[PDB]
Amino acid sequence: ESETLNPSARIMTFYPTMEEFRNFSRYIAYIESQGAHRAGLAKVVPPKEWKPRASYDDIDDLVIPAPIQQLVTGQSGLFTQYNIQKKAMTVREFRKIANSDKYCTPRYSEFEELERKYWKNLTFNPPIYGADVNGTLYEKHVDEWNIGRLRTILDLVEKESGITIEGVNTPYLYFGMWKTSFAWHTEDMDLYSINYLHFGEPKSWYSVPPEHGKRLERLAKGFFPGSAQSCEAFLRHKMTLISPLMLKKYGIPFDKVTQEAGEFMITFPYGYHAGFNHGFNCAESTNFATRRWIEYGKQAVLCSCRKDMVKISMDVFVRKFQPERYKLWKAGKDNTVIDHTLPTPEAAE
Ligand code: NI
Ligand code: NI
Ligand SMILES: [Zn+2]
Repeated sequence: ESETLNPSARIMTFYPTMEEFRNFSRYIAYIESQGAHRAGLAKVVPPKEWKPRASYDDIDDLVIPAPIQQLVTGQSGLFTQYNIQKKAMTVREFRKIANSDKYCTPRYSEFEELERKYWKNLTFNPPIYGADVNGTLYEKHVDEWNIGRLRTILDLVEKESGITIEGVNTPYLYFGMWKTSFAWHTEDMDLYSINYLHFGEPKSWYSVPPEHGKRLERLAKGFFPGSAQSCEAFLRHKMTLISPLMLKKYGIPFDKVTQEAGEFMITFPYGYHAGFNHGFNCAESTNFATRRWIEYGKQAVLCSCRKDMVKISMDVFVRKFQPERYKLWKAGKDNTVIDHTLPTPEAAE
């Protein structure tokens, strides 16, 4: 039974063989059959022989068009991040800043010590994040887990209508330095996401189980009463940071994991996640779907204040995969209830 698998909803890690690795959608279905989605976040370590790019010594002149200076404001584990756009710069220029004494990773022993330093110094010395860069570092002939062309049913958006949504069905690169953050969020349309750390220092993550996401939302509306009034889904603005000590103090179930260079992280529908970079690094990310995502897409609560513009029409999905509920859904009478513990149907294998 689904409730019986990964009942603690803890972050799982997988080490596929190259044979299991070759079929992306299939391996996602496998890890769900093991309960991985209940944590909201999973690690996949690819076969040691697999490489998405030959070397990264040839990207120093790649342009980061809109680097972001991250000014964080707050106290007692609760923060709001404000973005200041900086002028474009090259990877070379960015690495130099990231590694300069002003911005570099501080000295530490255990990850636990670095984590404490992050939460203590988050609002000081605002760092610059090279975020939302359109592009890919995958070499063109890599066919396994190519973030540029995963061949999931999310492809139906572009295939049927021609619509591309940057970072959603196209890839984004993220150039990190110490103390750059990604605030608490689920993906647009509560999609899955895939995140690969090409090189550099680690990226640390926090995740809340999808079956407990409503609890986190309840806590956040309470602590940011202003934001909650102005938008039905203000966490999608990706400005809200909440420390793990605050999650513990209010009983929000969560887990933490550190991603190292060469590892993938998968986020699952309605899995809230946040985190930070340890130092200079580069990650590549995009969204994807499975059949189980469709019901989350139908039910996603979207930003109401126009700050987050991403909306995908679900009609194509409901028509193709849920023909028996289409008419009901169009009349607003599809009362379907999501069971977050269930794996996607492709996993029945
Ligand atoms: Ni639980
Ligand atoms: Ni995300
Ligand atoms: Zn909004």
